Amino acid sequence: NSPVRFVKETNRAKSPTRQSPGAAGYDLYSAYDYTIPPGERQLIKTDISMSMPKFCYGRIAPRSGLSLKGIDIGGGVIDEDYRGNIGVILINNGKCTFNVNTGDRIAQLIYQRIYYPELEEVQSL
Amino acid sequence: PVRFVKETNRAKSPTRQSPGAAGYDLYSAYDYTIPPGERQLIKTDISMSMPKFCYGRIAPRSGLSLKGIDIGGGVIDEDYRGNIGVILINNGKCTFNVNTGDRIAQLIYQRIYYPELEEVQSLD
Amino acid sequence: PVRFVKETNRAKSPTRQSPGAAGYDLYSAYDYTIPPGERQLIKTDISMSMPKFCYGRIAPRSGLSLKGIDIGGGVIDEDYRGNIGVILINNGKCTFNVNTGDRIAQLIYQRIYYPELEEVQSL
Ligand SMILES: [Cl-]
Repeated sequence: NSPVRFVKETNRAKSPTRQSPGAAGYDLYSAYDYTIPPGERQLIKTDISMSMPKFCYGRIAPRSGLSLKGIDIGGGVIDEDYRGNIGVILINNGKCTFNVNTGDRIAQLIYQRIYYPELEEVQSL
Repeated sequence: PVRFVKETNRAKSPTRQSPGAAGYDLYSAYDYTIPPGERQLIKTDISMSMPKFCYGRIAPRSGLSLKGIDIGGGVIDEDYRGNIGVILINNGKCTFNVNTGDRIAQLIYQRIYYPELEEVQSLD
Repeated sequence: PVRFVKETNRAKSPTRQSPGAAGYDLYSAYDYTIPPGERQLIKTDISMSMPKFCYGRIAPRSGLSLKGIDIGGGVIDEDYRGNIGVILINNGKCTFNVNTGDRIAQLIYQRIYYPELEEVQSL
């Protein structure tokens, strides 16, 4: 249980942070400026890449404030071996246009602990 | 032992019905009416002191999901000590009614990890 | 070790793609058609024994998510012993086709906790 290394791809990226010592996840921020109209989704870029911890995955989880405004998360499974610019799919299920500015908090990345079992085909259980 | 508090007598204590259930059932404490394409914050009138290296996920019941009732948000932080609400998204075509005492979700205590983040020049 | 059963020959063994993959790939055992703004329970014809202190999350493939396809429900409990279903929701603008054998989701074995609850008067 050592440090998770992350790379800022550009000067626009903000280091992920936990609000509080008991916060579930690390907050992710838009590196660019977007307009999402009602009934549309947009992949938002963080310009962050990280080497993910072992036996875990990163859940791109919703911030509750944005969810009460009708902003949900699409996809959001960051694999252990994924090394690219992390992106967040924001779904505007609200009634009017939602603006994403550079620096805006858009989601929380939770390091969810997972198992990698062997699968064995059987006749019955 | 996770301690919990009822804000009112209207709160139902979260239930666990079998050893192989993913978590605990959450129940509405109030009456609600959610029109099609609209979301509503359902108050459970339960607050709790959450265990270490976990978050509580407000997770969907399959039966409601199958009716087009999805879960908004739902990340209960370890140090969230307020009234637990369930954002129900009515993605069906009919008005969805929530009565006091109705099962609305399952709370799942999800084991997580809190790494230190160290910025580096490059990974690989 | 997890034991799984193919209910029909139309079922495909769940596989991980890479050693660092989060979930095991789930496939449609049948043909489906999903209208925009509608959902569909997809049958995998795979039933399995879930590990202890765990639940399977039916999680999205990010590629389908970019096309507007999302996952409904998806909590596979430890004592669920039936055909694993996948609720795909078509939140795109056009009809969605599912062909027998298509990759529809991934299953993530998510470690959980079964704590005791105790009512108190304050925290
Ligand atoms: Cl999850």
